[PDB]
Amino acid sequence: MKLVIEGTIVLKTGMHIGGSGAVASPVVRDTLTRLPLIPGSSLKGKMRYLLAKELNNGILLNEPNNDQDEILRLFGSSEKDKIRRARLKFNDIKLSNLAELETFNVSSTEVKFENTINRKTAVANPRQIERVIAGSKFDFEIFYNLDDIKEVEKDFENIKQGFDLLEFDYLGGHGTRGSGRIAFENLSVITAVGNFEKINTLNEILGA
Amino acid sequence: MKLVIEGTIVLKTGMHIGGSSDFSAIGAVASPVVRDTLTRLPLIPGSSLKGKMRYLLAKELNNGILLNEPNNDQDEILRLFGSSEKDKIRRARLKFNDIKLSNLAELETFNVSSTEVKFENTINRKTAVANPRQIERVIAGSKFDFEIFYNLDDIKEVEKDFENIKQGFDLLEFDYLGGHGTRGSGRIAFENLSVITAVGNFEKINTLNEILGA
Amino acid sequence: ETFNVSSTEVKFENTINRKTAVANPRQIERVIAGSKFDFEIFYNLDDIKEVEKDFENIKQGFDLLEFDYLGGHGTRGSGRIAFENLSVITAVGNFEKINTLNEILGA
Amino acid sequence: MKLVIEGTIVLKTGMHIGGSSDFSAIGAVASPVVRDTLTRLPLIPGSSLKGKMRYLLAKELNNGILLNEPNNDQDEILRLFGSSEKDKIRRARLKFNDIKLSNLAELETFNVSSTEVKFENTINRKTAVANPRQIERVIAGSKFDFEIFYNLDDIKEVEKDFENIKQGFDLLEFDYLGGHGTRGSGRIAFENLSVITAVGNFEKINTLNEILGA
RNA sequence: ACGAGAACAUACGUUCUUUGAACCAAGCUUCA
Repeated sequence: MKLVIEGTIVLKTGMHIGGSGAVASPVVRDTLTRLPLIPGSSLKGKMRYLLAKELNNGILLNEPNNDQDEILRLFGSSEKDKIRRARLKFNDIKLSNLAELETFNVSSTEVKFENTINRKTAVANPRQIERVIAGSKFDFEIFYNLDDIKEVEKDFENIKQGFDLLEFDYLGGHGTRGSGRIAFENLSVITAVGNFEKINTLNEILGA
Repeated sequence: MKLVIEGTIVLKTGMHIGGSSDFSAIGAVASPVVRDTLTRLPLIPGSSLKGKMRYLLAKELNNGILLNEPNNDQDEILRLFGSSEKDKIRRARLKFNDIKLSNLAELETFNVSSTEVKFENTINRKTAVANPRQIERVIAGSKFDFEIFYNLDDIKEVEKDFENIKQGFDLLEFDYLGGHGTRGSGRIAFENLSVITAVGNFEKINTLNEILGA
Repeated sequence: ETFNVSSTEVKFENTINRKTAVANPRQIERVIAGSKFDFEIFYNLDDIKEVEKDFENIKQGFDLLEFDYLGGHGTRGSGRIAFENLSVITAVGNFEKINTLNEILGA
Repeated sequence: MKLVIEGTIVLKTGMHIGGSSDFSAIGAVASPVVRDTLTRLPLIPGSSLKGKMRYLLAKELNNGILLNEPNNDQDEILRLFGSSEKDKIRRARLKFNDIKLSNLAELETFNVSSTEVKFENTINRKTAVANPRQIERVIAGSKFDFEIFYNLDDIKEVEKDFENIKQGFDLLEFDYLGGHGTRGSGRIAFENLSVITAVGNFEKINTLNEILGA
């Protein structure tokens, strides 16, 4: 049995994922439709970092293969014997609200100008940062496959923990300097094929 | 008498199947996708699609787990994908073909290449430095027109076999096809799923084409 | 050789164990797609009352093979062929109805 | 878990910050203020607040002048605002956010525009002809809420960390925040410096709320 | 009236499992 967890990532401040024309530091985008994109690798990595740091005694210093059983069963592993298949399955997230952004007569991304005033020179050496704008939304869905009936409650508690841990941190790029602040909303879980018995408890421990 | 199931595998996110470290001096890009050797198109092998469908179907007929050898699968899985035992050896009713990229003209219409490169980190929690890694992927929205040959040898099993085939396609709808799929890539979807007959019309083809096109 | 490509390739396949989630690769030489093989098959005509049914069976074998593979790991991708330019010419002995075989095989 | 620093920065002098020379329409405004792009209202960047904040702490700890790059500042600043060494990178703990305007309605009650333009004349050499020019500031008295996030990674350092955050804010009321501030712009003042946490009430909130309420 | 007739080197097998493009950086300097 498999479950799908669907929500929205709304950008409270600007965001800037990725890099590598005649301009400095572009964002990583969709390659066909040129939409700004959250890579699912970046969302999975930041969620894994925050959830592994909170599901621990404070801080997190070891390799991702050496995490707790909840983290390793939620995000996968690669060992010579203790290899596990991940239960979460993240996806690349394209920009959903181009209609909402295009209503306000603003581009989906914009260029941020900022200096580095050297102290002994007091001269600007300016640089351009492309940022997808604030108020942008990103509809995601993560596929959760159910293997243990007695562990789906703890797995979903950890998933909600990772969500509201990411609500108090940023998502990629120059984050401490203004960028990256996100927030999660419209969080729900649905079943892929054939209804789970305990779906209401998951919608109420994930809808809070 | 033999049936053909034709459809399209559309890439919802990027898809990274395959790779040979090519001898040509390509430069400072690593980890390419498997390509067609003559027409220079990225390719979905039939072996990869067959293996992922077989794993998801053998996993789905479950209650318990899936941990066995492929030859000790469920008998419906052995009659769909074949088995090679010493005595209980069954011919595979399915024949997969290598799928190459179809809508190259439409990717050229939007003036963009057929495969792209995604830059990807791994920050080590000791040192907090990033080591960038180039992973060549196929652009999402690319379409891969496949055809699988179904040879029918028992009328009393074909409806259950196509029920299981549609279930395997549905299990691929909520999983990924090849490569770094847990990190975003690999997500596919099946479109235009239809069945046609090779030669000589099957009489009850409508129930197969309506439980495959559901 | 116009495309600066070899006559043959190599194809990589893994095998994911379901118990232990680990892949062991293997390699297969394949002759690449877009390769063409000009063939000629010789038929000797013992009896004219059976030649049309024989050629009907030969074309049946050819398109039956066109919906199957030709050797090797054909269930897992490879092997798919397509016969083209199928034509019949008589070698020795003038055969009075040769165009009917040329159309039952060339259809 | 984490504890945030809610607050409100207000302007006692018309503040100038940011800039662009756009292709579409310059208009009768030279060097405009940086503004938020969707909500179209002005914005203190978190980058600007971090840069001026760090420059003032650099004026505070090693006093007077420094003539030094900001990757080799004092070690508390390397822990707080972040640093990138050769391979042994010492990470940040202090995350700023793009500060945008909150009190739109109480300026709309008095029919006052959110931003301010002034006609800054310039008298040249003894020929003595005015050289008029227009700069765009934001009106003094406008309020700006901020929510600085603070990861707790040392229990026995958050005392000194919040005391030097208050020392930096205390050094920032006696300074401008960016722009043409040297000739009468940019002067700020802090108010309503309330601290709340994400969950719980651990790593005691009372001492930090008192040392930011001082 | 060919050391020859008959005979698919064929069957089962995911190039797959790990990982944030991060960190360092007042659009500022002289303008009645």
